[PDB]
Amino acid sequence: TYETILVERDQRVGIITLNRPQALNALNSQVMNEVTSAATELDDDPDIGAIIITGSAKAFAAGADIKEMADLTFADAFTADFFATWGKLAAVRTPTIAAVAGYALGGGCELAMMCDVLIAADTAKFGQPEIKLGVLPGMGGSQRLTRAIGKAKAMDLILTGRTMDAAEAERSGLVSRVVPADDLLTEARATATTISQMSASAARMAKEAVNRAFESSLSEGLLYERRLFHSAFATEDQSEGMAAFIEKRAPQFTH
Amino acid sequence: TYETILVERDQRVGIITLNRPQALNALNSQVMNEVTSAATELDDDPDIGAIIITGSAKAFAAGADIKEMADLTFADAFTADFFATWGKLAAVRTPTIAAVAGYALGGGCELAMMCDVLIAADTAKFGQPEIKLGVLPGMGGSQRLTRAIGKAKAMDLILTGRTMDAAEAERSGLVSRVVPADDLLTEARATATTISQMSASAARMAKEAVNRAFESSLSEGLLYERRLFHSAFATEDQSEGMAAFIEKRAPQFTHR
Amino acid sequence: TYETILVERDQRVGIITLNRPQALNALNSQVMNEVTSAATELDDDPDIGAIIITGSAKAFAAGADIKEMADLTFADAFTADFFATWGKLAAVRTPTIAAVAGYALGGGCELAMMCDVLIAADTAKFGQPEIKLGVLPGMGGSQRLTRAIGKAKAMDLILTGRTMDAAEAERSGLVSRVVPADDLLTEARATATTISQMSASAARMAKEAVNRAFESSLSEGLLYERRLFHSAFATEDQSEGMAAFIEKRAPQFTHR
Amino acid sequence: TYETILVERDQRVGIITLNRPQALNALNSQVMNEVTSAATELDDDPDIGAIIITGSAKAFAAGADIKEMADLTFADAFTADFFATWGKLAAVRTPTIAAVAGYALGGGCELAMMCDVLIAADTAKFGQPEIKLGVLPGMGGSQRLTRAIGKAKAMDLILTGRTMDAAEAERSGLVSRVVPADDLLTEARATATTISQMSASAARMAKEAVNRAFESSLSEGLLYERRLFHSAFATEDQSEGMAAFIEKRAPQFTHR
Amino acid sequence: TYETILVERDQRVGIITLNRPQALNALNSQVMNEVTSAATELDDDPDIGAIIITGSAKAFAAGADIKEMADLTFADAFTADFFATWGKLAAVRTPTIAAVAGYALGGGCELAMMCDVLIAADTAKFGQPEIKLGVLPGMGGSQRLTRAIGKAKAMDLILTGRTMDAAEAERSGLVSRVVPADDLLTEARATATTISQMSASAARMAKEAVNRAFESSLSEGLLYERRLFHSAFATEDQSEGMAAFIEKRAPQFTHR
Amino acid sequence: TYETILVERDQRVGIITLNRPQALNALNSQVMNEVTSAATELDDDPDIGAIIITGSAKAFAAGADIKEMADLTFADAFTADFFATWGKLAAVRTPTIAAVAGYALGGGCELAMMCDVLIAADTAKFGQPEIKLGVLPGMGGSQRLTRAIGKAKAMDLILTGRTMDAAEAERSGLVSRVVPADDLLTEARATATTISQMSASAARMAKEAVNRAFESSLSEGLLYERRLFHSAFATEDQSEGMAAFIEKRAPQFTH
Ligand SMILES: [Ca+2]
Ligand SMILES: [Ca+2]
Ligand SMILES: [Ca+2]
Ligand SMILES: [Ca+2]
Ligand SMILES: [Ca+2]
Ligand SMILES: [Ca+2]
Repeated sequence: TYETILVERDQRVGIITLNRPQALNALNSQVMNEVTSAATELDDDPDIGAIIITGSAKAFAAGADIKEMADLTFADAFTADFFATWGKLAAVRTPTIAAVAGYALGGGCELAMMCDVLIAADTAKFGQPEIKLGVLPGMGGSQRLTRAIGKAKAMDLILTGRTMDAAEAERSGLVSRVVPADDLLTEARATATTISQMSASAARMAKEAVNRAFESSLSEGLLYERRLFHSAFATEDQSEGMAAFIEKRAPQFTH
Repeated sequence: TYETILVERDQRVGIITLNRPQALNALNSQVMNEVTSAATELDDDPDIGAIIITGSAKAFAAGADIKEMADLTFADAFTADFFATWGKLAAVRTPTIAAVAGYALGGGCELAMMCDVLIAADTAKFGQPEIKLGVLPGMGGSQRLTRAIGKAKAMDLILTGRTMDAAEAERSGLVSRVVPADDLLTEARATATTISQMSASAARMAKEAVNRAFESSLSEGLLYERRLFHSAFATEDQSEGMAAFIEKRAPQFTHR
Repeated sequence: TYETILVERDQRVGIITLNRPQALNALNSQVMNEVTSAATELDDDPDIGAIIITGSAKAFAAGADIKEMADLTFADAFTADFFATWGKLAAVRTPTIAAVAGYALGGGCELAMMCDVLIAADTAKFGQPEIKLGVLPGMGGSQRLTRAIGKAKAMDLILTGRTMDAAEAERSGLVSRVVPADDLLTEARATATTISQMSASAARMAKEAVNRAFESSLSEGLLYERRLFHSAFATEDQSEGMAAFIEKRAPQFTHR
Repeated sequence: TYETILVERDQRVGIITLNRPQALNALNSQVMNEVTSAATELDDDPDIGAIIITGSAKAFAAGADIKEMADLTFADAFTADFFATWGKLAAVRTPTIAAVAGYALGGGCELAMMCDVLIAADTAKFGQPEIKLGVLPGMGGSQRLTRAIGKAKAMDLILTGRTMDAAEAERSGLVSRVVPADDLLTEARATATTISQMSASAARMAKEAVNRAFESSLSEGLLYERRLFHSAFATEDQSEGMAAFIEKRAPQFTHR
Repeated sequence: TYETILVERDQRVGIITLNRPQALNALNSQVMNEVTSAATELDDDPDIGAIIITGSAKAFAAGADIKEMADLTFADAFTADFFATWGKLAAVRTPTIAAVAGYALGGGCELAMMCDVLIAADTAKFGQPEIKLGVLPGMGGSQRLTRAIGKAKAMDLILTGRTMDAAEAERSGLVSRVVPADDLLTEARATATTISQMSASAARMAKEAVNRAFESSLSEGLLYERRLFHSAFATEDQSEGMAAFIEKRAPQFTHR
Repeated sequence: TYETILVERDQRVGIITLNRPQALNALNSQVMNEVTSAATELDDDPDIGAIIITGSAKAFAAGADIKEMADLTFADAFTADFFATWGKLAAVRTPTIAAVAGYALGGGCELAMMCDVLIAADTAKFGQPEIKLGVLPGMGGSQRLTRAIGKAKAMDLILTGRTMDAAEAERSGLVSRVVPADDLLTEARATATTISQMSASAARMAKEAVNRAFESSLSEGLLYERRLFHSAFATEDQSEGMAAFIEKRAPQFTH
């Protein structure tokens, strides 16, 4: 029973769909709490190996509920640690896939960037326009956008509020793949299926290793990866993976 | 009255134009001192919300004055802290826009990369060729180029001295937008106007937050941004910006 | 005498060619030891200024031998520090160029990423497919890929095992330049020649500076580069390089 | 209802007392879940301004239960992320004080180090002896000990398993203050009272700033602190605190 | 002619003496501007090799002028970048020595910590008490105190406002040496003289290298130091220093 | 056959003793090469679990051979990467113990700081005096001294060249323990014996974890430690360690 989202399970794939169509899936505190609660529940479910987050064909998530912020003081925001709960999504250990159609603006752009894989429809429009409302990004946009697309384009988007289409996003580093709008959900599901049929521990360790690339020097990331790599050979799925390859068959991992 | 640059102010936009046409705007010590002095002055002017740096249609800046460096010893360079003063431009709090036409080579490329936004003419040509003079980049090119375009291309440019055209620069991460050469100054001024009409507080905070992305772990950058975002709720412009949006009217920012 | 590679010297260019056609140039512990040994020997040779690593037209390197990995436990892997020796290649001070044709998959992709410059044939195919075997990258793939092409694409490649063609690799940050397959070795030799004819001191310093971009804050990288730049003024090649420019002649470098 | 701890509230001070005398307050998964749950609940209570964690006169906490650790494999440890939940204690925003009497060994030493302030009885004994069981620190001991007392002493403690008495701990960086054993709880309550009667906003900001000192370069830490300091001028307690000082009266804080 | 400080030069030693005796040398905006201006001027003087900052026998500096802060909004503080100018003292390349007698509280403690060497009178009293005024440290105390004395003691000082005497400061990491109060200025001048008679290049490099220890990983700091050390071999003072040692004579440094 | 050092093995302890008594064990290129070669050989020997480095009662190592540096140009030093080979000592995976009596000055101070554990005789005198020779530390002193004893004291030592006695070094963070001069070698051997009788892999992992505390943020060090911790339970020695404790006997690790 969620009020702002829909959750479905199909095999080892969980799908969270934002469900505020009249508001173009704009994020509010309720969406934050529901999305993070569902994602965390899915993350702890051993029968789920990949999580998709998506919106509608018109909008993945177009901005935020401004009435919830308009009257905040610094003290209000600091005491609430406003938006901190979104960190629960980045903390999810299972691979997450943002399937982005139409508007992914402000908080919606930031939500997409929090996921590991980002599959965009050719209709995807990305932006961080809230400078127009007298504030800066507050859900990590200044950090993740910049790391994805570089300073020049991040500054342009964040200081002007201009939109970036799917093609620009794909050649700039923001998205994994662009697909036709009509195929977005099919393609996202296909990718989620592939990832969910990997070893759960291997896919988690791989994700963890990639995430280290933003948290330390290359020298420390290399050491971390190697130690993780060594540990993957303390697992049963590695031996099954190698058997399947030799026998030219599909692996049957126990996760 | 500067010797090597021209400075103009219109509304909330300041424009610094490199002006050594006899040398295709090659950078020297005087250009460094004047550009930084002018940018710092504009930064402290409350009636300026954006700063453009640009050169000519032939060259943003084509390298450096080599005679100023040819005879230097290590002691000379270390004592002078040669090039350190360019750090004053990075320290400017107001958003800066590089409008790059023609050659942006060596120091010129590094100057363009110091700015926040980079709008390039389709004529723009970028490079870091001073390996051919027996030195490496000294104005941050090895750091900013690599972060913008990745190791493989940065190494290629820096070790071979090859130029990169505007199309390659744009798909590689170095430039914000490419526009036709005839429209460069018009487009740059339009972008600067847009930025200068934003809340000065919000724009300063947004720029500062973006800059943190290169200075610490993602985890620390995220905390910094969130706290700066919380601070924004103590500003008049946060209240007015959101009120104006809710009330379907134009915001009247006061820059506080 | 090497069993798995060939080593050639042409003027100031060394070329290491992977030579296991029976295994599509799959890497193993022997290839690791031989490549790193050869590269280190070339690195210490004052008559070499650039090093090319390459495979065949069909494969740069298609992966790693499975046999070796299934054989050991964790305490054994930890005690052997399996794959750590590849770090010797990153420690090479002389510029390195990967000339990649055909498959560069898994360890092969990782090897190419260890080099400074990466020139790809239009036939090149990159990827990290070993997740399909329940096996993680152990040669820096999770680190260098992510830093080259960004999180979204790196997560996609590493979690799904999909390949990336040359055009995508070029527009994403992974490769320096794409050239026709028939021209790969010619183009790589030309690039290596160009780099090897630069000042050895300037090239080494430039490479070292670029590498700093992944190891510290931008602020520290800028300081490191500026100080290395200052040191360059103690070198003969700085003096000659700049004198030659001013006097309109070809520089005559001594690599000092 | 807790099984392994007691929780008390006295004005603005919360006190969590480890209560497993039969095991010298050895930590286990149940103690981890209960301590973190209690601390989080206290952290979210606006009527609490400081949190004390303490054990008995004989032991703060003598280690961790061996039973739980021998029970699992690696894939199980990784899937459970064994000990990760202790991170909730580090995430507490309200100031925390460890009042340590007697044994604080292994996980017990690590728990004390997670707190902001550490007041030690003269009877306190610290150490990381689990290397003797072939077991590594898993609660941050290799990180916090080293940062507190330096490499030489941390390597000594962690590799040999030797204990460190209160005097050595105080002169080495591990503890805030040493007091007589009979006075520990009185002194800890007095310190907690003092902290809890400060502005809740100022105390939280100060703690957060100090914590930054271990997460980034000094340059970034200085910037973070200065900006948090700037934000403090949006708080009522800054206004009242400074007004009270100027008017020579006791400040009357509202924790806003 | 400064208002809040006195400046004296003798041989290669400059001395800045805080001079607000009516306020026990409490820091205000004017002190910040004058101290930084004077230090920057001394830094650029080739006949100065060391800079002392000191106050009176009663107080190095006892806090700050609170009236200047009491009425500030966040916007006021952010726009002013309140306290940022103190960064100019950290940017001084010449070695700085704080000679601390009596109270060094709040900003005064932070000022002492900005210097390279800290010589304390046995009368010295350190603290960071502005939590009692509803704010946290704003001049780097949360960063430098914590790095000097460790988390437990820094948290204790900053959250309670308690003072730390010279003995505790010296065994905790905050001060270089403690001397009798009557000998403080004599000892500070002797230390400054010793430092000022070293090669100015070598002393600048040594200080810069030490400062890197707080800005990056150990691995990066080690590379930086080694490269700066290599650069030293381009200096006349390296040649003369080592020649003088080998030849059993006094070095004649030229500061290049 | 070494010219400047002596190497002995006793059970699982290797001992490297600097042997240039007429020069107060001053470091030169030969000592660097011999010490690093012996340490690396000992590190690869499965019958060695701890390595001691020591000098004489008068001097652990008093400075360096200045004639080897006096005539160097920047180009010479950069081309040689002068002193880089000392990095081989820090790269040793087995625990290293510096047993320091008398002078440990300049390079000798730096050599002591490169080791993991530092046991000092009460006669130990530490210093970094080479500012007097117109250079700064070149073997990591500016990095390791500062991290050990704090800025104020590191700056004092490095800018003035003053010496620091054993008592000051011990209360400042530089040394693990101070013992009487007559007991230095006995105490160092005792400590080395203790460490060498731990599980080889556990002692290596513990050392590795501690070393991370200087290479990244606390958040990243904590993650690294936990993953390492999890991996220690993929080893046989852990189970033996726990059996021995329960049975109140000495463990018999297989390393
Ligand atoms: Ca791109
Ligand atoms: Ca507000
Ligand atoms: Ca020169
Ligand atoms: Ca106020
Ligand atoms: Ca101490
Ligand atoms: Ca020389």
